[PDB]
Amino acid sequence: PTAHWSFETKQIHAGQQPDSALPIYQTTSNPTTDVVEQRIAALEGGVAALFLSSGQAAETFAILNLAGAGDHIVSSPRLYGGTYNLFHYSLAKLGIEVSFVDDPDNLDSWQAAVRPNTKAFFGETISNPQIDLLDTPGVAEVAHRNGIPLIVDNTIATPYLIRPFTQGADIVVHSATKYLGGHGAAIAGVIVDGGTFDWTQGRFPEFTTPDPSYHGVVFAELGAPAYALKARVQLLRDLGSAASPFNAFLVAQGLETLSLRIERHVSNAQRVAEFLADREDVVTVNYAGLPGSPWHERAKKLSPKGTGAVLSFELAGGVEAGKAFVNALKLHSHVANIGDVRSLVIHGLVRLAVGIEGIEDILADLELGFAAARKFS
Amino acid sequence: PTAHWSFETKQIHAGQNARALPIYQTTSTRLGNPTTDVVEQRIAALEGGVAALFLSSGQAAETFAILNLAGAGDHIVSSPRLYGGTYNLFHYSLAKLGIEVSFVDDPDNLDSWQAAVRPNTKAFFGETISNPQIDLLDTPGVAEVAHRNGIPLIVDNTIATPYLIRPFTQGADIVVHSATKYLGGHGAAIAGVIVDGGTFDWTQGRFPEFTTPDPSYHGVVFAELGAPAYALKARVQLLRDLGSAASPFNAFLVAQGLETLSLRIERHVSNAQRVAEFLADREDVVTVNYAGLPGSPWHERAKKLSPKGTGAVLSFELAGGVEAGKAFVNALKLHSHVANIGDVRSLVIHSPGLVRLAVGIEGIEDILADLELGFAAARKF
Amino acid sequence: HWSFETKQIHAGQNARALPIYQTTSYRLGNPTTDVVEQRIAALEGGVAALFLSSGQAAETFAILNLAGAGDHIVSSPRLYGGTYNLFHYSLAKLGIEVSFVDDPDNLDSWQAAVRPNTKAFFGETISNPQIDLLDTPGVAEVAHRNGIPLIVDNTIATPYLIRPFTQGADIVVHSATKYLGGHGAAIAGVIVDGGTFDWTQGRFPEFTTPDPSYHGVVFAELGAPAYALKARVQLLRDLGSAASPFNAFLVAQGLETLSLRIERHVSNAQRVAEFLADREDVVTVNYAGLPGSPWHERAKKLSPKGTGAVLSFELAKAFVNALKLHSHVANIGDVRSLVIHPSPGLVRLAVGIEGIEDILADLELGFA
Amino acid sequence: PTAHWSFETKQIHAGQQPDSATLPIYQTTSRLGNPTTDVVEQRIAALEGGVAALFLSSGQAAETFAILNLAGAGDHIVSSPRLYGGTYNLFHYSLAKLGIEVSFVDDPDNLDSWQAAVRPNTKAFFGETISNPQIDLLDTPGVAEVAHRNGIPLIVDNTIATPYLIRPFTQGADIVVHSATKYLGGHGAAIAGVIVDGGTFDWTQGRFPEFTTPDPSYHGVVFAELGAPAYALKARVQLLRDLGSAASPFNAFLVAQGLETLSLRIERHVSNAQRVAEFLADREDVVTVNYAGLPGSPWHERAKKLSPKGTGAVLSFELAGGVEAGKAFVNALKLHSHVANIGDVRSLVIHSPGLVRLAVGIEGIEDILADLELGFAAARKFS
Repeated sequence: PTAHWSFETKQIHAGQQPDSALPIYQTTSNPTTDVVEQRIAALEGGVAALFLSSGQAAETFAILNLAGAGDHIVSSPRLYGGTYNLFHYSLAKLGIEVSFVDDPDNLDSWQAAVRPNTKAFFGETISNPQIDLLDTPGVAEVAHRNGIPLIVDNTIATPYLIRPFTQGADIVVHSATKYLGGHGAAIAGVIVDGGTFDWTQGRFPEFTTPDPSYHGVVFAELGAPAYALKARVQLLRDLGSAASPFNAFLVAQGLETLSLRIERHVSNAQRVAEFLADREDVVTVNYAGLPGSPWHERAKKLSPKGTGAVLSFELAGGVEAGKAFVNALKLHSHVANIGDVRSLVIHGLVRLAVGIEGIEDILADLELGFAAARKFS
Repeated sequence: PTAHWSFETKQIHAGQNARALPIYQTTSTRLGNPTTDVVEQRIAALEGGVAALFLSSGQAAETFAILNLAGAGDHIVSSPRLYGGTYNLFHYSLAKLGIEVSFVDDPDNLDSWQAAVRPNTKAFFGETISNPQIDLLDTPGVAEVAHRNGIPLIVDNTIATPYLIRPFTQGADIVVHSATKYLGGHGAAIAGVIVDGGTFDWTQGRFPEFTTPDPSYHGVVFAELGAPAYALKARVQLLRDLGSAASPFNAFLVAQGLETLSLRIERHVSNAQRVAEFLADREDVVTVNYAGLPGSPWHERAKKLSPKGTGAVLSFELAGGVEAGKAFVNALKLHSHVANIGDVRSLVIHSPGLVRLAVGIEGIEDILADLELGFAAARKF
Repeated sequence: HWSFETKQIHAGQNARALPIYQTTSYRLGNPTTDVVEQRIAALEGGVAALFLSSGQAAETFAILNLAGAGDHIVSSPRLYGGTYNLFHYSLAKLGIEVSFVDDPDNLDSWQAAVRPNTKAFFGETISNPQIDLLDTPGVAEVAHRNGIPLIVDNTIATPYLIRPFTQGADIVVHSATKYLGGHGAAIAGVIVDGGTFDWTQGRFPEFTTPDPSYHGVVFAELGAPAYALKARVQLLRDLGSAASPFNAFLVAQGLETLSLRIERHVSNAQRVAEFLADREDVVTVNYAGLPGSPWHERAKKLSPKGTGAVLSFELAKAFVNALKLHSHVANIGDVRSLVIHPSPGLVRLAVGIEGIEDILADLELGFA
Repeated sequence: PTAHWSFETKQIHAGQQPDSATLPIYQTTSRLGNPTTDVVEQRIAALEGGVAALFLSSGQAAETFAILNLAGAGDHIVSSPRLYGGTYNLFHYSLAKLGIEVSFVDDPDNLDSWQAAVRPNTKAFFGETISNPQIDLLDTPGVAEVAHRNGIPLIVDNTIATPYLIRPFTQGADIVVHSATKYLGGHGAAIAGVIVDGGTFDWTQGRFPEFTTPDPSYHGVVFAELGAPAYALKARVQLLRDLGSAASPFNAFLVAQGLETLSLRIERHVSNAQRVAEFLADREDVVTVNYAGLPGSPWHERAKKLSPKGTGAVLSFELAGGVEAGKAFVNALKLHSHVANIGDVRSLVIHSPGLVRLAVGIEGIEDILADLELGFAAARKFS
């Protein structure tokens, strides 16, 4: 019907009421949330999505939907600190062991980490501060040949740059707090089900055994959105990481301009990267969009429109130069979250999430940081 | 400082040129929020606790209350008189996480609680008033068994509210509410809250997570933080990792409900009492469950633990089983079939002739007139 | 059929909370705001209501729906300061002359102020800081025998205490900012049409002439809610004092406990009034609920359940500075008690729903 | 300090707390102002380069307050006849009842007509920078020059252009009005109006005694003595105080959020609208297209001078088959909304004989064009 719509059309209209041509159902007796779920699914080309209280809860649910006590996960070591803390501390206490591969670019390393109780592979499509790209097709190929699904976090790339289901991923997670909502005004997470994975190959008896908690349903018999439905009826029901309808409303409102924002974030980031790479007082820049990045060729293949809005770089003067540089910035925020419209310092490496301000104001602000770092030759 | 205020004053001012609460609708600590902080402090003040943690839902509050103490290989002892959502959490989702929840046969038998104690038991759990039984938990008695084994007692105080029972004064260590219900009061904001009594010694030996430097959080030893150790641990570990965060807008809405809590519970309770009496006096009603009725086995317990009343939920049995009850609920014109317990709106839900009501704050005579419609309809069966 | 209590939750409404139609799509009605209007109309017993950006806009619309340049209004001098400013300054600029009777208790003064171009009488059912009660039946019969409608502001009394349509008023105005919303969280006004006035008697050709701005409609031929409908399709359309659906939602939330809050505000205020009257260091107390008030007997007739929650008293700057619980900034009609020291020893209170003993404790700190 | 910032920086940062580096909703009635609303006022004023702004309940209220701040009973306004129907209704019906006479010039491009309508009681000139359905541009410098030589201020409504395309204070306007409901908020989610004071007009020349006489309603203040923002301050302390057209803080929050992407949205609205215009102009079954961005428009040269980045997102056109063709065309559209407001991100039909009026959204251009083809297939039965 509307599958052929462009991205731009979808970010406004996908999931809308069939007679629209968005009321906040702030009730505990959800239609507001369902629209935002349908819209995000449509942007990723997934079959269904589940909107939740935060990105942390989305990562939690993505894992817990498959794994419990005595189960195992294989993860890239290149992780957001909040995901690492979840995997390494709180999940370990629930009897889920998360192993990290030595080098996520080494496909043999993923294979070697596979164990009989492994329930998923996990990685981030673009990680920070490295600004690598995951080899989603190659990692997915290893997972699938073992009967294991691949979960990826696509927060930094967004669906505008990468639709990982087209690359082999089975489950996509976003911190909607960040780019999807875009305005720093609503904490939210979302899990998107690709509907690409066969749940009946052996490792997932919870998908093939009648669930006495829910009318004896066998989730795999629900077809493509099995995983998403199971997460809603078991995890959301029991663990209760529900999204406020008001937050759903706000994220839907931010989604209406997603492509426009990402286009500007990305062109600003590319320019900041290039600016930095050309300076004598910068030792190195990490940004896949630069010709010299080790992941630039991969970016041309997997993410041709750009490599997100986050970058990092090292100053010649080391740790003290880095501190002096960041503490001198006036326009860059020190309190904003990645994925806001605002430029910010992410809390000798300096880490920036580049905003949609005027590029000349952004570069003038960075010159303040360079002036401050100058005392630390 | 202001611990001496009345409940009425606290519900408006506790935690606070007094005025309405602004909404910090912002994701820029990310582990606190000025709007939510105030609601936490207020709910803590109303229960007489030392700290509280406000969350996405009541379900998440139950979840966090258990997970803050128990992980894979651990054990919990619960009353079998449980809200369906808590039952499912305990029996399905926690089991998956390696946590065994054992239910006592009869929660009024204190020896049964003792007998269920195991070396890996990490808490006792019960609801101060359960539904549809409308019993009261023997909070003092159950607490005493828990404490003599070095175990804390967690209670859900949702139906009673802090206006009727402050369980910390009866031996509970941790209190959970679905703030979705009575606390917010208007059916407008899904939310949960955990309140820490600060009355339990975490160093007796079952809780090495409280006595061991935490590598995730600067080597802090939670027990050394004193009275609010449990609340702080839950925030810095569980909310941090698991992310059952509340929207600041939902906290604002709950605050707005809190401002009238005691007024609303007073009328919910006076109405519910009258509905119960009304029902107990009818010949086409087989039995009524409600602790405020003299005939209830928990009536005397209510006089000691909850003298102002026994909440606003009740149930009762009709002569004709399922079929009389189906047409009873189908005839009501004022009672909602979709509103949540703890809304201002009366609601109805269908022993096979068992009808369950959460009595609202509508005019009593309108409520009773509406029920007569139900009786008439059921009398075709 | 339904009691006030059931109406404040269900009037206008598988009952559940009101959704928020936060949207500018199609435009001069909104489903969230519609419910709050019907609800408030049900509580006052009117035929229709119109919910607006503020009480000031409600006063403004209530006059401008009837009067334009070259017209006249007769008003009580016992007015809220914002209404006085509107009447005396802004409306004068628009060529509307507002005249104030010397004594609003003097029914013959009302009669004497009538002019050929007079388009309404106005008064407040309970005024502040005097805490009189308007003689609504008596002012209304003076108005009506001259072919003129009575507009009253019922903000302080609320519909829980007085339903002025029962006493001869034709239009009622509230600052829903105050007691209706109840929580200091939503600026709003409302006009309620009693549907009790014949608009065709001669002073109102705007009601008996086809409106070329609106399909030649003759507003009087719409029957009972002619006034409310006219205000919506002309004034709201053109002047644009619209309420946010979010503010309507917040006021609906407050309405759900209105009777409960007013009951408590009024027993607290009644007790605070009585407290204050018993004290040798207090010269006088204004509160119609006190047996000594000149308006006490009128209160028994027109407001038997009590006389609002606002009061004032004269002392023999220090008193307020000592208060720790009373807010200096909360608006009248918030849950929070409010104090003001503007007689040169006059103190003004809006008594909240805090515990009465804490309120009186806080006042005792005042007396020091 | 932050004047040199680009438009893009300002739409995010102008008016922010000075320590925001190291937007709460003050939904409190504790009272002619609010920090949430003040941020949105300062940000809009910065985008226009004005000295102050006043944010209000709706665009209708902003038009109302912009006139009533200057005119009461027995006063006069000169207006362009090219007006939004909501403004015309206000001017012609409600303000007329308040004793305010609004005259319309026959042709707003004839500067001598503006002069000829000036009366001793004239308090303002009014026009829209781009009107709809004509999609002309007001001759803001020439109209301003006439106003000013008579000691009269020029009020313009800059809603359709937005501050991204035109800053009318740079072209002689003194007061700017927006329906913030539309493009400023951008998401069809908050009704609002705003009045922006240019700080560019001398109020002491003779026609404005309300600005040079002590006001007993407000401490004997002489508004002109407050300097540049006299007009905005007077509107706040008199009209907002008395007439009460206040904005909900929640609405201000929502508009502030939409402002964060203003330039980006307007860029895409405008390049979409230019493509739709060219597409229509090239069709045999379209008789004419009104859009200033087209070379054929009588206002295209004026656009090149006054609005070089483009001419808004609204257009109109006439179909060959007249009125039935136009109705068939609009009724067949599936993606265009029939209920959204101008200035939403959504494409919509806005409600000569066969005239179709569109506000072009930021959807994918190919999808917008395919939807219009539904309309052309429907119109085919009316040649």
